[PDB]
Amino acid sequence: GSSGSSGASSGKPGPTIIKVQNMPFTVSIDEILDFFYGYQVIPGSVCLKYNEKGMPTGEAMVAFESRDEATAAVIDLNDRPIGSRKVKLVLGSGPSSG
Repeated sequence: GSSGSSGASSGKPGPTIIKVQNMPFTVSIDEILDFFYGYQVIPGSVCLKYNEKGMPTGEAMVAFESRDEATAAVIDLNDRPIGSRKVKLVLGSGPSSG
């Protein structure tokens, strides 16, 4: 398929990092914080990714102190209609559990 070039990527311990995709340009830091409402989201975690130019690529990353919380939030917020489009949440570590 799409031949993607890579260099070096290895997993690491720590909290549970979640990956958010399928997000419209309207999405903002405020909206994201409110989207994960109820769950304890680590400060400074919310990392928004932008293109080479600087514009929003509709992607964001978050971290969680507890794996149970991350999984629960993802499942409870999995396929949530954000703004005008649905967002996709995926767990970082796995599927292999250490």
